[PDB]
Amino acid sequence: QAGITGTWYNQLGSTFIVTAGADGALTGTYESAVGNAESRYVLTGRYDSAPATDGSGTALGWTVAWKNNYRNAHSATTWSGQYVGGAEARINTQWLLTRGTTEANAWESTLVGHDTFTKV
Amino acid sequence: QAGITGTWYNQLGSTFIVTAGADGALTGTYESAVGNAESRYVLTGRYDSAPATDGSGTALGWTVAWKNNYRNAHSATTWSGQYVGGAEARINTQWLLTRGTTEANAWESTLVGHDTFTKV
Amino acid sequence: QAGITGTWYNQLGSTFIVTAGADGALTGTYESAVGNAESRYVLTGRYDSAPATDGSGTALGWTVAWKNNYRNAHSATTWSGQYVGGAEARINTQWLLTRGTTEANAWESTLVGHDTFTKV
Amino acid sequence: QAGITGTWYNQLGSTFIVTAGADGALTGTYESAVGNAESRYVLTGRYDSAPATDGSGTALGWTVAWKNNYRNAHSATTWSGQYVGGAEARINTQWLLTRGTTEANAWESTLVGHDTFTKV
Repeated sequence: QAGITGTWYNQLGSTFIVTAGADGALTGTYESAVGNAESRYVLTGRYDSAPATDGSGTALGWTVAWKNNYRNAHSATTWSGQYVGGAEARINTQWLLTRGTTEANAWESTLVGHDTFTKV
Repeated sequence: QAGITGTWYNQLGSTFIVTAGADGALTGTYESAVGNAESRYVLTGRYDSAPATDGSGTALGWTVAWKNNYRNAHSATTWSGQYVGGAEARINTQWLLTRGTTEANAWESTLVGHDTFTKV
Repeated sequence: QAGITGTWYNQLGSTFIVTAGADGALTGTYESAVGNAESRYVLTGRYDSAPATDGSGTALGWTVAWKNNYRNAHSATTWSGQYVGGAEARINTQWLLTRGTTEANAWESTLVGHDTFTKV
Repeated sequence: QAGITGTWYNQLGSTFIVTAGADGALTGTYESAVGNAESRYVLTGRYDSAPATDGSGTALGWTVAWKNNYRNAHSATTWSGQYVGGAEARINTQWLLTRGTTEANAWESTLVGHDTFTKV
């Protein structure tokens, strides 16, 4: 909970500001250093509030809808990954970015990638 | 908002109960008809509250952490897709399921699939 | 081998013409009914030539580089899925389409989707 | 073609031995440093033999069916990514691993990840 709460940065220089609730909630803001996006976007998600004690990571995910007071890309990213604690704590994610499309372009609606978040 | 709020079922017979907030919030419960899961799990997500008017779908996503009062799979799914309105309304998604793992099994942490939700 | 060899069509009306070799090879041509593509493109892949006998599908995959004598999209799709035999035989796939990009756009290089191939 | 042909290693210590044909063919062997696998497995794939000259990567992909003379995992991985030339040449991929399953487990058939291959 303390492990997760705070400010994370990924390999692109994006900024992930999250609070982890005792009830498994993730709340905060995301700022992308790339694409048609600016300023902060609301995020919400979930994480495993009672993780395995066997040295496994803590599963979590979250969503950003790329609508704020500045821009609307008509799109949503979800990140699915795990928090790894210790010396150099990481969130290792894979993400799906779905654009809103016509049924004609639905085949090309979704980008896939991977982001690694660190504290520094 | 009305379009999205309610009870959806996917091709597996899973049950997705969501409220769409005027502010872009998605809140509700998920019940999987498959895997090591039972009863309802909390979900949260986001959707584009001001979608394009050009016949495009409405981008959205959401997260479930597979922890409730019955089971803890130490895992999280995110669904990323779009709501398509009209006669037979659909949510078309792709999803990432991340297990918590040791760094040794991190390569095999994430399942990927696709779910289609309908109202019936 | 007989199961797989022949002409398949996906939900988009694309045409997948494949021969399965006794040695696990997949060879043929792909024709996309969508995107910046025309005519046939070479495909190669692999499949499990000795599948489980327990009613499981047969794992397989294949690649198309979107270069032929007509167009070069500077991109490659791989499909990963399984052949399901019987009355209505299917190839159920998920696919990754990677464009060639600058390191600046590498984050947006890859589309993800799902295709279902049938014989009809 | 020269750029691609040779021996690559990913972050797991797996060994990707490939020849790039003038006609866009990729042929070779894969050895996984992880999972239920041993020794070399046949791979085939495709790459863009006439890439953009604007500093973009070269799109490519390839398939391994996890059957050789030692083991049969009844599964196939496809890697989709791009070759980046220059000082520290890379193949940056995302991959889909499909197991053969019953229709009952088809939802959990596919793992997704990302591998980075370097020359050293």
